[PDB]
Amino acid sequence: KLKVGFIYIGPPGDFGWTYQHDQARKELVEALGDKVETTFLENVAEGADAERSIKRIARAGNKLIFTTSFGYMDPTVKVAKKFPDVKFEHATGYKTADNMSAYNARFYEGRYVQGVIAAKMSKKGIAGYIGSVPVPEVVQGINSFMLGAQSVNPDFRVKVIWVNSWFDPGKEADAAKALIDQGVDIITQHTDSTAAIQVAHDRGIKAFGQASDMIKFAPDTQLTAVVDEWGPYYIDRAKAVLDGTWKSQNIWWGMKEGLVKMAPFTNMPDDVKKLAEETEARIKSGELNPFTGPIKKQDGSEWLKAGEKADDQTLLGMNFYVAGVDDKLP
Ligand SMILES: Nc1ncnc2[nH]cnc12
Ligand SMILES: [Mg+2]
Repeated sequence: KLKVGFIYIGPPGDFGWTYQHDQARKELVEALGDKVETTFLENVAEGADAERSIKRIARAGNKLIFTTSFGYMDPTVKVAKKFPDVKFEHATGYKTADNMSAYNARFYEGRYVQGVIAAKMSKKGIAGYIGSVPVPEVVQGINSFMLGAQSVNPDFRVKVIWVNSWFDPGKEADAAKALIDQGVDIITQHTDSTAAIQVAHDRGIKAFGQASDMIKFAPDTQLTAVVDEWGPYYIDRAKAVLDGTWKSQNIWWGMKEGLVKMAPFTNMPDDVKKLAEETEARIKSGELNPFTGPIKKQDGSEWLKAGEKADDQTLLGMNFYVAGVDDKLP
């Protein structure tokens, strides 16, 4: 059997980011169980822990290894050099090697839809945003969310609190409570766990799930969620290893390609659901790209001209906010 390994930055118990990775591992086992065997390690920190943990999985005989967090980028590039018969698949990074692929999702496409919904739902026009770490993926998401909201309410605001890691349920909960205490009427996040959405549900504040459909933790208050569909990708790459056709590739895919999808649209009026559907549909067809001008930056300078679509290279290094965001970027 092909031994396939997984490194997670959190626990499957997060019921968000790591959980979606592990549910996709389970999809792999269900589709190719007779020919594949999976192993994982969880709560693996960036840096030395990641290097040792990736090396250990390779030394145990795993011939395809998925490193499922951005901070594993450099550790995966380093370790891959020492294991030429192993194939490595790094999540959300932009670095590849002869035996290392990079798989990224346009999560910001889902953020745009959520922003549209948020601007229709929030009576105050204010959302609480729980940031993880200020890497370009997160800045993209904040910016896209705001642009979506601003296509309904030009005056929409977000209040951002940084947790400073991907998974930290204590700080995620604290951030949600602080944002709700400060008067926001929508909660959203780029951290990994269900901590904030349960706080929001406990306070009757409507929210978006992250990575996974988190409806079970907020049945009457989740509006939708940006859902990461890793399973078909994991199956395809395992098949490619099994049949000997696996080759290094760098990909960045979104709704059109099926890597990102919205959860069902719940707890909102029918016209808001119709508009969410229409928005997702326009992104999925290629008609709507959230980062299409006119768009100005936080400091007032123009970014994109009327009708001008962003280059992906700009997004991948994104380190500025669009006009309307109040946060100072770390
Ligand atoms: N949303 C996320 N959670 C954890 N690790 C990540 N790496 C990239 N995006 C991530
Ligand atoms: Mg497009």
